[PDB]
Amino acid sequence: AFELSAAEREAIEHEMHHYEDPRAASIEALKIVQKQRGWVPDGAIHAIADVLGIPASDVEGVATFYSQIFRQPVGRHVIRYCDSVVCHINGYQGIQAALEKKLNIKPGQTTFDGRFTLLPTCCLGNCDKGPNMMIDEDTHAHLTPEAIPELLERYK
Amino acid sequence: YLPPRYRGRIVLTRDPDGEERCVACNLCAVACPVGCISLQKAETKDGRWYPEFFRINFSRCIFCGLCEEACPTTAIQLTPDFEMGEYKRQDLVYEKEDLLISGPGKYPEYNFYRMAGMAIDGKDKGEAENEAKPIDVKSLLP
Amino acid sequence: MATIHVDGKEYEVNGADNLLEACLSLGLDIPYFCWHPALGSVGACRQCAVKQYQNAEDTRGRLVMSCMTPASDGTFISIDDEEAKQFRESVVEWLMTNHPHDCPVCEEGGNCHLQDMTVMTGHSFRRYRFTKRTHRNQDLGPFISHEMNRCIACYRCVRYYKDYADGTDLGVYGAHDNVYFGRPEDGTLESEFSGNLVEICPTGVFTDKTHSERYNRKWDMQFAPSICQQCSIGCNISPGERYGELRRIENRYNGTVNHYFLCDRGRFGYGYVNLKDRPRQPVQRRGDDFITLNAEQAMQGAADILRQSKKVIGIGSPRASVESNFALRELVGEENFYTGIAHGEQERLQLALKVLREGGIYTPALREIESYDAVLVLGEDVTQTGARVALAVRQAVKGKAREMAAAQKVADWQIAAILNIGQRAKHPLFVTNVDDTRLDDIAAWTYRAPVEDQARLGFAIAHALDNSAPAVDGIEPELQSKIDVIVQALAGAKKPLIISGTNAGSLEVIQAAANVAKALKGRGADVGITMIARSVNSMGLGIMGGGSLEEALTELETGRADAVVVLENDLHRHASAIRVNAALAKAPLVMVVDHQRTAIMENAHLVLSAASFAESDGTVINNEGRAQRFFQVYDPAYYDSKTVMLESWRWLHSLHSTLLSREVDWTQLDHVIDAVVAKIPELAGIKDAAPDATFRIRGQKLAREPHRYSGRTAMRANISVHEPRQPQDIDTMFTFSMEGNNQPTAHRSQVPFAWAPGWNSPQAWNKFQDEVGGKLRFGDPGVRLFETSENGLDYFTSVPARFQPQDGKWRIAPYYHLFGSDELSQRAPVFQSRMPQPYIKLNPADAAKLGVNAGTRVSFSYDGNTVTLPVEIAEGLTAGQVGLPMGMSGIAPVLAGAHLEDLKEAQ
Amino acid sequence: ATEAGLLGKNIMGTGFDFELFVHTGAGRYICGEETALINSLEGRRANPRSKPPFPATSGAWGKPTCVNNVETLCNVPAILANGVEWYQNISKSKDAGTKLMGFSGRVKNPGLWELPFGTTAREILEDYAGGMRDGLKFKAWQPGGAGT
Ligand SMILES: Cc1cc2nc3c(=O)[nH]c(=O)nc-3n(C[C@H](O)[C@H](O)[C@H](O)COP(=O)(O)O)c2cc1C
Ligand code: SF4
Ligand code: SF4
Ligand code: SF4
Ligand code: SF4
Ligand code: SF4
Ligand code: FES
Ligand code: FES
Ligand SMILES: [Ca+2]
Repeated sequence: AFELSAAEREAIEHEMHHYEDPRAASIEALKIVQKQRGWVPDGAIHAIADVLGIPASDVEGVATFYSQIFRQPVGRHVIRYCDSVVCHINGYQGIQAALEKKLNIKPGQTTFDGRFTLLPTCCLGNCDKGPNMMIDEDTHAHLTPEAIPELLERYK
Repeated sequence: YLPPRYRGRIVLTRDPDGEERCVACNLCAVACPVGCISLQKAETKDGRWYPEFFRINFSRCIFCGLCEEACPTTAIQLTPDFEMGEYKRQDLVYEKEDLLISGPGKYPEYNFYRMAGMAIDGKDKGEAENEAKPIDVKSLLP
Repeated sequence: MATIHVDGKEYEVNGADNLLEACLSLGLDIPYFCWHPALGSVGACRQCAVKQYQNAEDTRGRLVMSCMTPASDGTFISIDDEEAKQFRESVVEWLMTNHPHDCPVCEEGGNCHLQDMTVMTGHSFRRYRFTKRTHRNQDLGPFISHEMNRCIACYRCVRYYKDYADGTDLGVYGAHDNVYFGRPEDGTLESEFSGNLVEICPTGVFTDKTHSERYNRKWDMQFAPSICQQCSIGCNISPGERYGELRRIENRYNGTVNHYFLCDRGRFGYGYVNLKDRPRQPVQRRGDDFITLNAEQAMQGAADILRQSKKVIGIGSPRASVESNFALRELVGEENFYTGIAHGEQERLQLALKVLREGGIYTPALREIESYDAVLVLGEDVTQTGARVALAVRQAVKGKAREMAAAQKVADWQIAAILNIGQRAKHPLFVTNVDDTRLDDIAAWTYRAPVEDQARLGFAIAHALDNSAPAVDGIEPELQSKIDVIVQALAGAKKPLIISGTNAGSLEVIQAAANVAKALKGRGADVGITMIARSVNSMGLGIMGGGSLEEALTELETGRADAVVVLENDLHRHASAIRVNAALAKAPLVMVVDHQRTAIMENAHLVLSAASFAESDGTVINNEGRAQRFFQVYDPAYYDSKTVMLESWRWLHSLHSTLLSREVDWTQLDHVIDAVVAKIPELAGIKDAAPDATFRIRGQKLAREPHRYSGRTAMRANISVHEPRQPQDIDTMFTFSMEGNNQPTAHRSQVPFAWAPGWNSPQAWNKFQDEVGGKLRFGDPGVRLFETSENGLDYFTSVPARFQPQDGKWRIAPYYHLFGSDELSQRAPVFQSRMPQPYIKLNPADAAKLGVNAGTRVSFSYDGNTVTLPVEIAEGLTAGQVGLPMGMSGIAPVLAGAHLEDLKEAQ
Repeated sequence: ATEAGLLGKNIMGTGFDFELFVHTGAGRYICGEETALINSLEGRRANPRSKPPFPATSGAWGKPTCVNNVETLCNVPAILANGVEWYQNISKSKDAGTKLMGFSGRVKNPGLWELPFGTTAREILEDYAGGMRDGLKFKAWQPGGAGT
């Protein structure tokens, strides 16, 4: 039973002013809805489409293409660990193994209570500063397996 | 005494699970030089292609075996049995109930649907040979 | 224009073309997937790779894509270069890694472009040992099945559906090797042109669901060149038959009319041929008992009673051929021949004919529509009636982006560059209807109004274009502002198109459209006009003429007509059912010659088993005025020996000879056409539409069956093991066999099906064209009956008064549906679910005055009858009007423009 | 900068009116490709475009467009403020100006240092990055990221 809220709708129409076409606001509109609800539900695809004046198959095409826009329910805190080449040399596999022991899940899966979802991600742009991970909008560098339980405790 | 490769009576065989092996692909009918095979495709509610009718005119048949080698399911095979004879030429026309035997014949183990991507009962998507599980476009993993 | 060097040889090609369409026109086989002649080049599949050198002395060059490379003067390319051949084989190898082992149970098998290109590259050995990716499927409705595992990601489906056809509910999802083509969720594909996806997709992802019920391979099909019978556009089709039943409908390329695309009503509305209720033998009534007669008995029996009658009248049909109506006209005489359509429908059709023949404005062909710069659509809901014109109008609206790109020196085939330059800029399109149309997404302005108000806007545009045109007093300033917008776009256009039609049910709308075209013709514009008619041979029956059906019913109930020969007509659509059933009961002898089972054959005294278009030959005249020949697909007597299905012209000619001299005459088709030409000068062009039955390709007859047709000694072996003789065709140049000619370079215009060595798919049509995407090599079939007149007409001064609602009386606003409004195709079982529920559409203010809402069953009265329908709510419908679905079971199309005296809630 | 008059309309009294925007991405590497950046900016799936035409003529919304890296744009104030002659004579090499060069991996001092062109890789590895960590030998190096 999806409805666009009156503040999400005003935020989408705020960014339609900054482009020639309202089609250009589609990425930000998906991120606006996901920021409020954790993920983009199925009824939000038709909701965003009718506001922007583009077909729903165009909105769904964009949302499935982009990795960060989520079309499946996630946890309260998303853990995104780097698995690219410089983090592979600095020991990401030990970080991945420590994350799979504290959480008792596999990447792509959420925890049973729904607190955390574990996802691999590309290079975060922090390659010189060691193995890297992100929890929500927070970047943690110089990762060690011993640091994994204390770091996770902050996010409840 | 007949060798195993003897080209006598034409039968249709069955799967080791017990279903008819013919998927009504019509390759045997077109590869026959004499034009002695007629068949029509039917489809179950499960989605399995099977022949609605299968008709071989044995008066015209020359027992060349081009139908057997055309078949991509091993359903149609030529058996060592030459014992045929009739008073009427109309009784040389064999229907599917005169051709479908109880087992797999010369090739005991081959099942075509295990290879095929198409989904029928007992084999959903990703349950075929050398086939991975379907990944949805909405999946969180990149 | 340009000269290129290919593999050492030298050729002359068009410079504007790219290298793939240049080399395919010369007969050089290059494999390809993502390119289409209609859709343009995008460069995705990388299959069309050739090696390009800088000059004649450069020995080591580079691999380019021939669909993306211009054929400039001085080009040096090598198709057969070893590095190019290895790469082209690798592209097929990469596509074969994830392809399922599905060819025996794939409906595309034997007609698969991927199968042809795999063999053509010469890749036959698998090296890949890993797992294959799989996809789940969607439900896409009753017409198209979905199997995403077979997809090769060529992007042809989305480029056709969104870019070309302007559909909104198909897209591409995902990324990398997990790309998914389909809908966002399951459900019916909403586009009226969805069914072209089965030809457009080079694999078996999108396949015909109506053909997969009774599937057969392409080599087992019997094909004939035929014409679509579902509306007046005249799309060329190639129907295929196996075991005495029509199996699928294929597009038959015609570079003048339809080219690569059909509509969904044409493609999927063929199921009425395959009904078990059709009459197969002549049937004569004896009180309550029914007697079955053979052809000789039926003719002698009918002409005994017809000799004793004092006056015989004949009722023709718009869905009957020109040879069938003329034979009926020859049997009763031209003074006793009636057209079978109502007087008001007759009046709109002859006025539509008058402006085409005498207006002095050229009427464009269906592909010529795509070159026009402005389109005004007056009254014709063209997507629901004449659907291929709406597809052609969408391409005309995209001409603005092609003009901008040409100024920036972007090539015509580089479609993604042209679309990027465009950015929603459109040629102006102005449509008028009673409600919203499916052209509203691309229309510059939509005008929802009653039909007199649509005509009054049409006369005011003509008066604002020319001072001599009559004026419309009483126009408000709000409408006056919009009229100036339309007039500045029309007068500023270099090539405007005016579209109207008879389906609006108003004489004044057709009169308003001729005034706009006349006012633009006086300004110096190269103006075209298009009128859409109702049925396949509406224009042909109008050229022949005759009295209206209402006059015929008068001659029955006033005693003067002793007998009536109804030809392929269900009279309920054209006139009141109670009047028809009463007037056919007073007649001593009623004879019906129809291929379909109709309600008026219950009390009929003699029924003749007429043939449908699949089992008949004849000429139909489309909305443009082009006479086109359709050929018989199959002999229905071959499988069932009791079947006495003859052509309508063959039944009526034989009856006339038995009436004169007591001897039956089963005539030939060319003798009937010759008889038409002598008596009717206006139908003289039909002789040249197709050659006669003595036409040969070096002594060979044109083949109906592919050369690898199977089962000759087993098809009929369950009835008799003795093979029967092959059916002999004396009417046409075609043979009911595979022993004939279907060469791509044969000097002919009528091509039954396309097949070439190494090209088993619909891509084999490239071998039959002069240039790919052009015309057929020796000319497209069909001839225009009339040329543009030297002088035009006068201005029509019959301006209607403004529409006013009345208390009690409700005007009936016509609503048309592609899957319900046509007589034959609504009897197809696959159309029963695609058609909507019967409804009644009301303005919100009028439903508030009536006290009803959406879903309430409401009762009304037409002609003393009572029909109850559930209410639907229409905001764009103006008050005083009532929306009805035309041409359904119960709602005749004669009801358009009628009045409903009483309307109240059902109890 | 919008309240000091360095952005918006009538910047520094001249007729020039420029309005700057920041729009964050949704996470695909192909969005860094310049024609696919234009499609991502337009709100489409980030496919690249075929060249020709170039974005200088037909770019974002079919308008003339220029796409430049962040570090390319940051060199431009140095050139205009100091002069064309200063920038040419920074290094005596065929590549002009300074570059952000660095070493990452299991090295003693991973980091980033602004250096002119023509600096050798060994100088970056052994003087700036401090060489390999103790107990590690040098096997191979990629000069410019993952695509090299
Ligand atoms: C796959 C791919 C990814 C790219 N990613 C980036 C990128 O992240 N940042 C960037 O500045 N250029 C990237 N580029 C290069 C751009 O396409 C383009 O050449 C560059 O932005 C031009 O700007 P410049 O002249 O300042 O270097 C990428 C190119 C490719 C082919
Ligand atoms: S017998 Fe074999 S070749 Fe013939 S239709 Fe059946 S599966 Fe196809
Ligand atoms: S053995 Fe030869 S002739 Fe007999 S059915 Fe098979 S292919 Fe036809
Ligand atoms: S799409 Fe073509 S290649 Fe693929 S299974 Fe069907 S027939 Fe075979
Ligand atoms: S569904 Fe068919 S047309 Fe569309 S991309 Fe896949 S293979 Fe091409
Ligand atoms: S537009 Fe008319 S003639 Fe053409 S395919 Fe559709 S119904 Fe048939
Ligand atoms: S490779 Fe890990 S952040 Fe760059
Ligand atoms: S056909 Fe040319 S790249 Fe696809
Ligand atoms: Ca005939």
